[PDB]
Amino acid sequence: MDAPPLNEEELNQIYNWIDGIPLSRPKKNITRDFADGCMLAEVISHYCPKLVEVHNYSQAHSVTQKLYNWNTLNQRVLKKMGFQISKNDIDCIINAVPDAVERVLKVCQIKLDKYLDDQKKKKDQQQYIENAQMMQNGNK
Amino acid sequence: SVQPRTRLEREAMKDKESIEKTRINQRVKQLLHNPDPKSTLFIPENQRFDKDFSVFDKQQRDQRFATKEVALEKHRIEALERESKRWEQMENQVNKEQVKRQF
Amino acid sequence: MREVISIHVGQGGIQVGNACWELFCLEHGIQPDGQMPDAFNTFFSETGAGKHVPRAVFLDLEPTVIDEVRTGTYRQLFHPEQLISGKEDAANNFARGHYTIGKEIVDLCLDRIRKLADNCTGLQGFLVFNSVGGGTGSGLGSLLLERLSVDYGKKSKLGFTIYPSPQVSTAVVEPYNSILSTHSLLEHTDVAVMLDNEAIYDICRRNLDIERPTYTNLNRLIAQVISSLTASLRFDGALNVDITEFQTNLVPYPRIHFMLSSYAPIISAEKAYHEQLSVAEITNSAFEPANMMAKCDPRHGKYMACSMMYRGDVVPKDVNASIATIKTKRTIQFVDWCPTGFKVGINYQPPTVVPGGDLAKVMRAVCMISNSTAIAEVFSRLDHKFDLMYAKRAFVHWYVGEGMEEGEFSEAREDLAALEKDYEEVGIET
Amino acid sequence: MREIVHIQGGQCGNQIGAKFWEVISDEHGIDPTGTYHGDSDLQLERINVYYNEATGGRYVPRAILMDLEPGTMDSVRAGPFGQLFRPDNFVFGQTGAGNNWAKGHYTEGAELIDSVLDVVRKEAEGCDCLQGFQITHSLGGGTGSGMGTLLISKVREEYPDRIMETFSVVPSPKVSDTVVEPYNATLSVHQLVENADECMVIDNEALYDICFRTLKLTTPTYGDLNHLVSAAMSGVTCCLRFPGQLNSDLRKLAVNLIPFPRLHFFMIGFAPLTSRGSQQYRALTVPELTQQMFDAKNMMCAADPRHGRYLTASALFRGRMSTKEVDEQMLNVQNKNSSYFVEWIPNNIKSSICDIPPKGLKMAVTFVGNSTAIQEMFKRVAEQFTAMFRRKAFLHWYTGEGMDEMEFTEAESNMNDLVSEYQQYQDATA
Ligand SMILES: Nc1nc2c(ncn2[C@@H]2O[C@H](COP(=O)(O)OP(=O)(O)OP(=O)(O)O)[C@@H](O)[C@H]2O)c(=O)[nH]1
Ligand SMILES: Nc1nc2c(ncn2[C@@H]2O[C@H](COP(=O)(O)OP(=O)(O)O)[C@@H](O)[C@H]2O)c(=O)[nH]1
Ligand SMILES: [Mg+2]
Repeated sequence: MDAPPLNEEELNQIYNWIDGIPLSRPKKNITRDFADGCMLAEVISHYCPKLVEVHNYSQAHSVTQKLYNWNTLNQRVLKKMGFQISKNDIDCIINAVPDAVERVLKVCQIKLDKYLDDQKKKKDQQQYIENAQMMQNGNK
Repeated sequence: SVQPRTRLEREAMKDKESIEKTRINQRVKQLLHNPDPKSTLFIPENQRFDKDFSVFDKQQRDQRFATKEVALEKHRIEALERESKRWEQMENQVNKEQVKRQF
Repeated sequence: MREVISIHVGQGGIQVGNACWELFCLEHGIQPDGQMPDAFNTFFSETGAGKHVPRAVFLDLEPTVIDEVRTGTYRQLFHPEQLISGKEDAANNFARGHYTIGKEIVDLCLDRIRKLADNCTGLQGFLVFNSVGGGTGSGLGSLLLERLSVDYGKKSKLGFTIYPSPQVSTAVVEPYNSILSTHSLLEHTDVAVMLDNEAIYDICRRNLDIERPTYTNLNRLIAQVISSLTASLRFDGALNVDITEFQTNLVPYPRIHFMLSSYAPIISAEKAYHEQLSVAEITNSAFEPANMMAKCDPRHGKYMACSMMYRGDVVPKDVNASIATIKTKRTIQFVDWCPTGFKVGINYQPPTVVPGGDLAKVMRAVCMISNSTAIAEVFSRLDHKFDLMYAKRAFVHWYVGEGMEEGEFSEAREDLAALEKDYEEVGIET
Repeated sequence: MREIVHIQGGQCGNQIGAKFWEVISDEHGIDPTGTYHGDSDLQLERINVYYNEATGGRYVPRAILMDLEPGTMDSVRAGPFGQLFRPDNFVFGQTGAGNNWAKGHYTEGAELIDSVLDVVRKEAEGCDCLQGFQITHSLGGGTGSGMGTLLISKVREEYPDRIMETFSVVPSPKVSDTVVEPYNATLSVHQLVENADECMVIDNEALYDICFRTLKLTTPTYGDLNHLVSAAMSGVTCCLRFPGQLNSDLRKLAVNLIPFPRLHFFMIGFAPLTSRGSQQYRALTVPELTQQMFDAKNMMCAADPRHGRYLTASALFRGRMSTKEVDEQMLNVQNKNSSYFVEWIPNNIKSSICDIPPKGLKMAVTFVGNSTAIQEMFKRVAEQFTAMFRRKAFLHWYTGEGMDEMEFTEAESNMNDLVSEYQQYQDATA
């Protein structure tokens, strides 16, 4: 995902957004603290608890386990939100390359807001259909 | 343990030029079916038919373990020998000091 | 007055049958000649004076393995005319062993099955072994299961199938016949146990410390699992379990009966006795994801029900004290609609050791049969492998020309999609 | 059971067979007088695959030798192991073809072939269960490339369900010994694709390159090339004559290596091959075998296998070895070379293990891989054919015996279509 580098204002917005979320562990270095994919799973679970099984993502120092966590998150969660992270971007994140996680967090934020709006519209439409069917059965 | 003998044993050195002298002194192929007996590849024709990796591996595995066990006992003994000499030498030093004092 | 009949078809099936039949003969004291120098009745039958005959039948179209069996040390044990052999191999073609050459052999096998069944009076059920990634194995297993399901009806049949590994494979066409055989046994077998080779290779490497294993080492572990499963029928125990007491405890719904197994402890005599092998540590090792007998991660899914067998000098209170600890852990979570999910069995006979083998002699052991939601990954990856080649219709001409119709591939794909949807539908909380 | 008969034609095929049968007899311990003098029991269990039994206890090969001139068979009889062949199977004409394809396929080869077909029918009708036929012939000669290919069609018309093998030597442009090689090569390739179930191309240039570079012997002769070809030929059917962990007959290879019915042109190679002076340095291990097996210079064809992508591959290991190592090495050779393996068919390497190694060697491997790099040979053959045909050079010799230029045009068009549709799958993506 060749996303442009984030400006300082966009970085501050992402950090404030992430600090508004009650995560299981205090943040000290976002680039390192997200490198295992566990904190991104918690961030998504806060808004979409039925979408993410956080227990499938164990805290990880090894490259192999970080890569497993990220591939699992990318296939099971992010794909359902209508985006996927590239292998190269995953490799940048697990190595704590600067700006790599912040770009992914920005894309995740935008995709999460859109996903929540689409879930709300589906509920409102389903409730309208259920109410319309109840009014037809009352006449029968 | 670096070591040398007495002065008499070396006996070459009182202004020796022998070392200089020594420098002066110097002035349809069928090899597929016929691998050499020495080589690893050669399996005897008579034994060509044991067909079990299982039994063979178990005996081989047992042997591979055993060499390591004897090796461990030997290397540890060498470790013990440096330490024993040092312990002995410190004790020896005390005896020796004692010996000179008595002399 | 309780009996069971084991069916061995294909090269892998026969090679694991040999492995289990050294172990049973050793465990009941019967010499390889069949002569003893009342628990034998489950697997054997008395001939009136002397030898015992196994309640097993060996099937294969390719004669090499049967000929090897009929000349080894066990030539005197098996009845000469229950080792049914063909002439022409199916050659990894599923359509061959289901439509062309298996039909002419299946009648003799069914006659042998009838002749063995009329002798039994308390027949508990059938056991069947077959490596799935082969022509004759999968095809004949499918045909035999389909014939037995209508000849006998409600009798229970158990299948110890060996699915291909995620990435390691010996053939190139095994996804096709694996998918077709899964289609066939989905609606025809009561229990199916996962047995892929890669997980057992890792088990041997990590625990047994063997760097060059062969198939015999794998088959011995499978034989030990079978013996642990069937010990409760032929030995006295404080908490017995029968074969018929499974679909009431491990199978929530008729479609879902694929589960994966594990065994503990697995350790060599060189370092076994240095540690005490308490029941708590063995029951912890049995639940470790790395000790699954199939290469699947249980951390990726929920548990549905766990049936786990002990044998040796284990005391029930120690078992309960260890089930509580497992319920405590946060990394193992059960499905919402199942408050208790454990079925426990305790037997007194310790596992028997085979001379020259890998495993050592121990007084306690545990074998677990666990049904979990995480099994859908193997179906998904096999489906992905199948789709890649079915997109271009590769290797299909080898199947269409053996009597199979073109549309038969699609409906197996639809049934796998249905199974994957069902596994997702069950695992969601209410 | 499941045995095959041997049929050879032409001088090159006769010389190949004269060493193939010597190698087989030495493997089974049969003296040149037809008397068994072997050491192991397994040497006699499956001898019915290639040898028949006659009164007096001696064995006779079921080989059929045909040529349009009597010299080569009158010479092979005086060589070692020449007495094994039954005198009745020798059929020959009095005229010869003179490297003219038309004479060996229309005028002279048509009248003679009835007698050889009579003995072929006698041999096939009698045998217990037929597996198939294997054919050795050269595409650079007239009588061979004509009569052999017409015999292929005649055999296929009568036994449509059996399997057919052909080991074909194609004329390379580097070492050319006949000026009319392109004509009878192009005409033969047209008929060979329509009837042969399997085809294995062998080039004299690649054999000279191997002998000069790997064995490093000073003066290669036809005896060394024949010995290498014979070892490669024997390696394919080894597990059909000996027990093993995973038996795999010819039909199983046919299922797993041919994705589409018209793509059945393989190139092979044999390992290990070491010089006399370095046979003591090397240590025989599975990694050492597999690194030489996939080596580009080790292929029996001048085609460069890193100029294309493998559709599938096969390996037939010999000797007693662990299967886990074989599978992991096959996986490793496929992960490190993902660029040279087609991506829409996963797990495209087949492996097999036979517990009986060659006499004198502890481990051996035979490699059969279906690759897209074979297009280069047909490209150069067609290039020479169209360079020579545009001037109608040497055309009158062929047209004076009832043949016309239309059959040349159709052959060229079909060969070019084969070349195109063989590479069509090289650029195919999922
Ligand atoms: N666990 C285990 N698996 C085996 C063994 N032998 C073969 N297999 C598996 O079986 C698969 C192929 O089927 P096979 O059993 O070898 O052959 P088959 O079932 O008789 O089918 P055919 O090829 O038609 O003869 C391979 O992919 C192997 O993984 C074995 O001894 N142990
Ligand atoms: N390997 C091998 N190849 C040979 C031998 N003799 C001839 N050839 C090849 O066969 C080709 C000629 O074929 P030819 O003898 O005319 O076949 P024929 O027309 O059927 O008799 C030459 O290009 C040679 O490379 C041999 O003894 N061994
Ligand atoms: Mg088989």
